[PDB]
Amino acid sequence: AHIEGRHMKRMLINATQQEELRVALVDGQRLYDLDIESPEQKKANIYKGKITRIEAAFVDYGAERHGFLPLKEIAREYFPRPNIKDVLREGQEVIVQIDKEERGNKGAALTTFISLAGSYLVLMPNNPRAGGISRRIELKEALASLELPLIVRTAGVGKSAEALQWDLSFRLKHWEAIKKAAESRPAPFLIHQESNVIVRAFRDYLRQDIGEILIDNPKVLELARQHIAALGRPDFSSKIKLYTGEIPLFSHYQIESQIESAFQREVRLPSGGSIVIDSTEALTAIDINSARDIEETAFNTNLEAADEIARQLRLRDLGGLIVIDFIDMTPVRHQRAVENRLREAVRQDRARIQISHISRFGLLEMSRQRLSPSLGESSHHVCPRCSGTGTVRDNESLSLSILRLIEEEALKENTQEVHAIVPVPIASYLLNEKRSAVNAIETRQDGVRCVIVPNDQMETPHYHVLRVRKGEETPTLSYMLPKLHEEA
Amino acid sequence: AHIEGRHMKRMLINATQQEELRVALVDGQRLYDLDIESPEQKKANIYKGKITRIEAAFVDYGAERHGFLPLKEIAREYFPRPNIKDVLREGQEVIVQIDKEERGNKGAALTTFISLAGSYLVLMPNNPRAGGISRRIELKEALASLELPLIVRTAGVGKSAEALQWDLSFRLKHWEAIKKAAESRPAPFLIHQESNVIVRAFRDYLRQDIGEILIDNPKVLELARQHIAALGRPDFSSKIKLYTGEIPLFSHYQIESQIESAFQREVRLPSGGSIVIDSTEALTAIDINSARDIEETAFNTNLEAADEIARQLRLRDLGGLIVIDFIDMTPVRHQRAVENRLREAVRQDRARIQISHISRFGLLEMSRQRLSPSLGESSHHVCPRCSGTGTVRDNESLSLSILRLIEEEALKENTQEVHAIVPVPIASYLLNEKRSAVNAIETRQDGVRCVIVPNDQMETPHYHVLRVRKGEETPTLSYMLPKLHEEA
Amino acid sequence: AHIEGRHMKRMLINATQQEELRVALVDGQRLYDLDIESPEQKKANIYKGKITRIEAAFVDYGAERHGFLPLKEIAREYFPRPNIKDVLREGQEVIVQIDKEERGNKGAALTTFISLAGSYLVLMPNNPRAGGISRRIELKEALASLELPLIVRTAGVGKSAEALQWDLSFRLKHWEAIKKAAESRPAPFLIHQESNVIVRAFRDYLRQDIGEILIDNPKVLELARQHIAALGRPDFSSKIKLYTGEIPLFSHYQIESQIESAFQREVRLPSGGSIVIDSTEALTAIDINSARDIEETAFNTNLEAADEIARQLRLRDLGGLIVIDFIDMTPVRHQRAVENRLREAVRQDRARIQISHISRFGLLEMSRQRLSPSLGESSHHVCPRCSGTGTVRDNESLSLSILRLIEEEALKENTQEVHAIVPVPIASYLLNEKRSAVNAIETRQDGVRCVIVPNDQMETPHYHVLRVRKGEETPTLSYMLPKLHEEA
Amino acid sequence: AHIEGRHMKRMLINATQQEELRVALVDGQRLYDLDIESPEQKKANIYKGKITRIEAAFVDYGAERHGFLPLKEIAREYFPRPNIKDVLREGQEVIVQIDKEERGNKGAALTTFISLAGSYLVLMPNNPRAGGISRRIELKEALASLELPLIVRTAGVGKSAEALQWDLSFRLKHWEAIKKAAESRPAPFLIHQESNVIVRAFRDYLRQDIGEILIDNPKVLELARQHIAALGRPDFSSKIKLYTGEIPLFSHYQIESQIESAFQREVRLPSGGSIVIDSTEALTAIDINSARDIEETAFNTNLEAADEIARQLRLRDLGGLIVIDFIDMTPVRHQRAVENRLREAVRQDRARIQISHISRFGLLEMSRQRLSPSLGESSHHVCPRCSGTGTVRDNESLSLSILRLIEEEALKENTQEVHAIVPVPIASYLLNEKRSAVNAIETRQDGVRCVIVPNDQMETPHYHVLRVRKGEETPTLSYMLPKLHEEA
RNA sequence: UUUACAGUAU
RNA sequence: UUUACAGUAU
RNA sequence: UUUACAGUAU
RNA sequence: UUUACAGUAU
Ligand SMILES: [Mg+2]
Ligand SMILES: [Mg+2]
Ligand SMILES: [Mg+2]
Ligand SMILES: [Mg+2]
Ligand SMILES: [Mg+2]
Ligand SMILES: [Mg+2]
Ligand SMILES: [Zn+2]
Ligand SMILES: [Zn+2]
Repeated sequence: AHIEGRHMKRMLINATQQEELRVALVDGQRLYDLDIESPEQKKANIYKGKITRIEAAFVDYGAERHGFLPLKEIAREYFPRPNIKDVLREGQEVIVQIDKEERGNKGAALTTFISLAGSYLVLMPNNPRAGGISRRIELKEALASLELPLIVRTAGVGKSAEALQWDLSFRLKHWEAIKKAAESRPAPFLIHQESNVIVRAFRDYLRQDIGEILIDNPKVLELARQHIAALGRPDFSSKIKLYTGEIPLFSHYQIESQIESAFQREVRLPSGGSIVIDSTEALTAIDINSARDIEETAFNTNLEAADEIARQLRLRDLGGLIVIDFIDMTPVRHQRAVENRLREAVRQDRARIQISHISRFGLLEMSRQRLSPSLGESSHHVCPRCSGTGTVRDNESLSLSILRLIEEEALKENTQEVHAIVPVPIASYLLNEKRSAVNAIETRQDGVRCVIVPNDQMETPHYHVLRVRKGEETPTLSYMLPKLHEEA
Repeated sequence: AHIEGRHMKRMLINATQQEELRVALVDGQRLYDLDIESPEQKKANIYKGKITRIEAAFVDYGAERHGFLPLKEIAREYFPRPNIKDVLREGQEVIVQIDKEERGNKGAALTTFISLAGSYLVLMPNNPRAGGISRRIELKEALASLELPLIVRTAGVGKSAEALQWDLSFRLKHWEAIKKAAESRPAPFLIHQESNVIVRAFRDYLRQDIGEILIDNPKVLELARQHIAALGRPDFSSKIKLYTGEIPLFSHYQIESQIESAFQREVRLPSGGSIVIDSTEALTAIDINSARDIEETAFNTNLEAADEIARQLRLRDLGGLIVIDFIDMTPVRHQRAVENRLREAVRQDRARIQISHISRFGLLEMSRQRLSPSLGESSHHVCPRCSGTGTVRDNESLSLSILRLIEEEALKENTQEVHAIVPVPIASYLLNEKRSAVNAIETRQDGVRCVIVPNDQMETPHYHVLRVRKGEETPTLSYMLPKLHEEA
Repeated sequence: AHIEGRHMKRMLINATQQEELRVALVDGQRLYDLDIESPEQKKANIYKGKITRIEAAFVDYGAERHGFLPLKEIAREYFPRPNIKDVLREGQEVIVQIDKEERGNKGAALTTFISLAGSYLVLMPNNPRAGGISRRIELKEALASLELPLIVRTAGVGKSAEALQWDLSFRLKHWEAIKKAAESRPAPFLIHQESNVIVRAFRDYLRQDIGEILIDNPKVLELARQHIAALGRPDFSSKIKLYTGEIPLFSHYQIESQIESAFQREVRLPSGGSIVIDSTEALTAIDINSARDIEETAFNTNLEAADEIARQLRLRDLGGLIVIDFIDMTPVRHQRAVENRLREAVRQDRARIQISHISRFGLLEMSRQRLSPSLGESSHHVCPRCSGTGTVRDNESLSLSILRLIEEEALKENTQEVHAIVPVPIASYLLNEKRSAVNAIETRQDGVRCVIVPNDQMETPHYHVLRVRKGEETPTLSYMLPKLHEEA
Repeated sequence: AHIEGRHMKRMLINATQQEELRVALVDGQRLYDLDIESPEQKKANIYKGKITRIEAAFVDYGAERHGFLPLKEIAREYFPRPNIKDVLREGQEVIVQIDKEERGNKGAALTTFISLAGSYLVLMPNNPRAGGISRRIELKEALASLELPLIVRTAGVGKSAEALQWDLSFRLKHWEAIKKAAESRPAPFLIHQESNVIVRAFRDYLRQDIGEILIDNPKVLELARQHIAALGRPDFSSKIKLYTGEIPLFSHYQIESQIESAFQREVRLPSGGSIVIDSTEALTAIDINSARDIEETAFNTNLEAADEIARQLRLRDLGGLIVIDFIDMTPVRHQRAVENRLREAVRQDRARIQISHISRFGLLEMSRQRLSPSLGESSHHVCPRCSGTGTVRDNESLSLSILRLIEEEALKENTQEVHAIVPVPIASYLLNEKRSAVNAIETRQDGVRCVIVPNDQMETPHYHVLRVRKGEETPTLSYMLPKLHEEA
């Protein structure tokens, strides 16, 4: 029955566990955004940067891996439709910010347009081209009055001009202090570290509609206060209240299950059905099942599914392409209701999203900007049994596979023996079910020994086949082979 | 450099392994379709069928699980835009064929329109509505001449009218024999079993362009011959030749690697880049990476990628929705080249496909009809570490997770102890890194014992938390707990 | 340099661990006897006893297992060189004490001569035949003065006659209370439970030379006091002192290593060499090695070895036969020095010992009475790898063994298959090194399948061979066999 | 019912398995001696030997380990009651034979008295002091007639003087060839390798009472013949017969179970009871249990037990001291019957034995000369769970043990953390049952972290405790510790 | 294997 | 496999 | 623990 | 976060 406005919106900060600081936005008991931080974020850090290798170009900002820099992102003041081999010389030093953190193998997006975020404004020092209103918001007037050689945040709504000036200045101080520690050293160095998860919250998530800001630990709270004030949000001060229940905070507000759902592949919807979220090389793919009038059911579920998808998108910090497979509905009107629901349900999201109509296949494609790395990238690792595939090849299939591999290697001229080192049950199978087979191979391709040793240090999909050439063979024992061959 | 026509197209039948009979269509050494059969296929089997429960309706054709029957698929002669609660009464007997085998939880598609496949025709006894030309093909004339109260196959091209009559008859005999063993027994029984993999090949894949039909085993070959003749394909007889190389057949024709590619998640393309195939609840998703002029590269790779996708679609018997993420190309002309390539490259496919333009997201959606079950369904099983997800949740994350679960259970009124039974390293972590935590819980929620026993019979994601109520507790030993609790 | 008398003898009671109460007699820092008790001793308990089955006779004193009763141990008053089939009728009730606890399979020694231990006397109510002096000790006179229709303890030395009377009485009270709860119920019941480890100490180990009695816990201490007083040892009261060091008691007195030595197979001697204690079905066997004048060395070491053996005998509570293999010495005089040393070194032992001369083989046999069960019986369990033997049969030996077993079973008429289920490396070996072998068997003894499945749930010595008769065979998978056969 | 003489005595040679050549002496179907050889024996090999270090003295005869040489065993001709520092100078070369192979840590007995074994004589070239009759046997006369500057075997009984001369010569040839390849090279070299297991048999075990010599393989048989002839035993030739049953040789003669008994700890006796053989640092110890007139039973069993012990002594090649614990018998006459039985039953044994009367403890000590290494030394290895002890310390005991160790290490000044790395269930126990304990330690001995990580790469008795000093600590994870510490 | 050697010592 | 069918629904 | 008991026997 | 940016490229 969720209607925005009915209940309070609190920001719950849970800081009783050293190893995972947690910030929830909750509306009533509905978790609608989560942020965790563990002893950490590198986005928005600024660096003195030396160009590595134009081939836009790559960079050494000090990290184990160089960063990526787009021609689009080079500056006017840093430029001594042209080719980059023109504006920037190798080894050339330049001020650099991180737009996108390191994902998989990519370095990072860096930009020489540098942006500075405060409570109410965002200085764009390195560019006048971009600046103006929060597409979300008397201020066009208050804006002009300001000095400069920038943008106003969704949070200036309830404030005057001095405050913007108060902000605008502090920003500048930074900018100055910024290009000063830049004119004062070698090139490959960190200049500015982004604020931590609590600051960021206070800076970026404090709409006027945030009722309270609860906190489960005193030390932090205190830290919290100083953070507000220093942050120019004096008003909120009264709002920060220390929680002291025996029952844990996120638990009292009944949001831990919801936090967990961020981690499941399936997520149950209100009326019963569910969504399954599956990630893949290319894209994330969400699918949708009904629970128990048909046409109705399909509609209603898809509607729930939209709302949920919208928040899962956020909790799991999901970025890039996303392909949703809504239940199929005949009435075109339904198809629009549903896309609309979706658009509606993602309006609060801070990330740029782009949605799109249900295809004739019943698929809906969308895209959501990478704000930060996702759950799965940052709190999961690739299942090391299957190596991402989520399946394991049945035993025979694999065995017969291996058998063939064995004969092939047996065929090569100059072969003395072949050692197949393999999961136990494979060995069982090759050495019973397929005994004759292996025999045949051995009688046929002649004086070639086929060793197939079982090995409990292996599970099925993994195995090795080695080929031992006439000459190189030893008097080793079958079961001693795995260790002998441990260097491979 | 593959140009259709250059080289011979042989059908390689590999039957030297009892447990996996293998039929390859190869063009030169290019594998372009594979069929494996293991001591098996249920599609096209016919049954006497008793209606279970109208709610189209479900069926008992004898299998552990009832089958699905669409109103669309009920007959005129079996009907004693209306509702099914009208045409078919519960328990009612009716002739039934399988359109689609059992997938996951679904029963099967059954149809009371029954189709009978021979070399040149397909009798549609139970319906005159559908019949006519192979959209792939003097015969419109040869067709009419026939008796009846049906369709002509892509293979009638090189034959006369008597042969169609010769076929047409044999079909009818069957039809008769069909509804006779149907009028002669109870209802829940198998009537017709589909032919095996070799017959099916000969029946369905012998275009005039098939040069030879090689075979690696004598017994089968002989069987093969009788299969041709009985199949009314006398011409091919001369074409069936027994292979006798020491080197295995599929190996001599260098197609085993290609057969294997059907099983990898990544598949390298000619010029270097690759495609990654990822399956998911909803759909399969193929992604495409370049290897090393940009615009060129992207184009050329996407082109290779199309060809490959087309054959992988076939080797892996992939069905349903498929979403391809081609490398992104600016020139719209390229986007059409690529979709076209794809269409071209899938023309030979026997399954109905539907393709579609590259979306503004760079995605291409397509659909390919389920002919049979896919590799992954039929020769893989769900990785039992991760349970499909392809990831495992990092240790702390999981632990902290468990910790919270523990406190929560500790809170419930009437609790005496809580036993967390968990992977070893979780236990390590909860009992060192998080010792104080667990302590706190215990001192706080009072005289409540928190047992956290490590267990080597578990890997990380799996765990148990049990709650032992005041009264129900025992004097068991920490490490004895897992077994005590083995009934859960 | 240990001379008895030099340093204090304290009794250290260590009771800071709920699960193991520990009482050490230490002389200086030399541990010279240890007693542990864990939440326990059954010796000296008294029972109402019903005769089970004359065949002396067995008994039901209530325990899961009946007890053993010697004709020698039946009474005059309980007797309604004769045969027991005479004195005691089946089911006959009689008062019963435990002389020896349950060892391995034996029930227990029970006696109808019942003995009652107090600080200074031992009432022998059920017999006047035995009574008199502690062979270890004015009292022959003090003894007579007493009433009666009994023995004086080694501890009466420093006391008068009233105290013996004070003791003598309390004893009698018990005796009376004893045969009263005996005349007041069915037969199969416990009558008297022996005191706990602390009481027993105070009762049985408090010679006048015990300086202090330290204790590491207050609650127990207090309990301790009441135990002394109730025990009629008022004098010692001043002697009981509570220990309060941060450093653990047994640790401060540097005796924990020595306590541990009770648990090693090897035990280093002062001058360097060592003794190895090995227990066996029959007897314990101690062996003795020198460390680095020969004749000297041998002598001196054997001498150390004697002292040590004497205390190990005690710490490990070793009973029954013991065979020591001293280093060999030519000079007969040495052989006597050494036996004597031994006799000397075991004089303090409370158990009856019998020693004996070094045999011509250099062996010394001795015997030491079972006071209680030994370390190894009470804090060890039979190594479950080797099953007592302390060796594992090398792999080939075992394999070849199994191979032969396999052929044999293959030979039996009416055999269809033989399944060898075996440790992995055995399987490796049988299925590579011995492949031809297994082959031969199979080609020879005909159409008989030899399945040899590796199994990681087994280590080498354990294995199974099953024989599957014509008829009883299944289509199971090689590696599925272990589970199929798990009922055996 | 075994009476020597009733049945044939055959020598069964089983040589159908490359990896274990087997020679059985069987009387009827009673195995009464076994010899196995695997692709091997070093006793009786001769070497050129360089003295390493007088301290008799040690030697380098080429083996990884030097050999032991007794003053008693130096020669007259090699001597340039005195001290060895006199007769033999360091580095001095001398002819050397192996009396006793390498056992455990000992090198080997070597002797400069060299003995040469043929069918009928034994040349003692390097000494005239020793020579004469087989204490087991017209020949005193035949002996004298011989030339020389030696002993007659138990096998000369049925032969003349020429044969002794024929032998005597061949021996000499060897002797000459011996000291020639000795005068013709450096010092550290092998001179003579002892014959293999089949030769040795034929040479040493062919009494006239050996009926047949069966053989299960043709190639070997043939080899066998040439071995006889070359061995001067022409008579036996007719006796060597090739076995050709499908049923394996040792199996047909029903002796495989008996061969196996050589490997069990328990061995059932005819009438039911059994003997348990237990080996130990010092000595082997045999114990004896009855099965179901008492006095009778005890006697009869002990008698069986004697016979069995006698043959087990042989099958298991048992050497050194042996202590038998016969069932106890009152009648002294019985005690002599039994010792006598034993003496009788070991008369055939080739090794020197010395027996002795039953002690007052009921123990019988005996000694049997090491002919070769024993089963357990040569086909077993030390159980690696328990490390010889045959027991494992119960869990708590071990844990509490570890706990104490932990506190102790916590106490040392300059300690930052202590890591206990331990079998899983220990960790369970220390971290539940003993949680407070570990807590206490930590609160008490202050800011000292006690890490106790469970580890599945360990079983209970093994564990590690490390102490990490202020300074040397890291930010490693609890469960990452075992690997971090894997270098220890 | 013979007034011996067997145990035993490295 | 033919104004079809392919996806889709259990 | 005392002309004893200790080993030993189930 | 403002005719933008979001996807996308390493
Ligand atoms: Mg769906
Ligand atoms: Mg996946
Ligand atoms: Mg891509
Ligand atoms: Mg010794
Ligand atoms: Mg042992
Ligand atoms: Mg015994
Ligand atoms: Zn997985
Ligand atoms: Zn063991």
